[PDB]
Amino acid sequence: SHMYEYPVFSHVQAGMFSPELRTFTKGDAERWVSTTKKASDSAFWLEVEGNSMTTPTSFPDGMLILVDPEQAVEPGDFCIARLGGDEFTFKKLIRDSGQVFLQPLNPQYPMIPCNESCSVVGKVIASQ
Ligand SMILES: [Ca+2]
Ligand SMILES: [Ca+2]
Ligand SMILES: [Ca+2]
Ligand SMILES: [Ca+2]
Repeated sequence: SHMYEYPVFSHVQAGMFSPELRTFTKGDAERWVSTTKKASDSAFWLEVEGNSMTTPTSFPDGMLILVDPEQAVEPGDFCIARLGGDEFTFKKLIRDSGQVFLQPLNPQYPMIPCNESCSVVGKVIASQ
């Protein structure tokens, strides 16, 4: 068999009170994390730096999530969604009564619609 290793990209809190909102930092990556998971060449890792995805499946501050911008995302999958055109968020894509929403694993965070100022950047396919 064969193993893979993808770049880990940096990102920081967008707004001042928007821990869920994140923005990619400037600069190349200096960290490459391996995995058994094979993905597209645009695949990369992100470091969970908050607790909005921390449940009572869970992604605590310090966990790495592998993002693949080349795989189709559907309700039930976790993904990185882009909002406002610049910032992005890590949520679970779901269907609440037929409506498409981004859901945080931590109930202390609000759910967001994904319609106009919302597009899907990639599927989460693995974690460390
Ligand atoms: Ca490609
Ligand atoms: Ca942190
Ligand atoms: Ca699928
Ligand atoms: Ca894992």
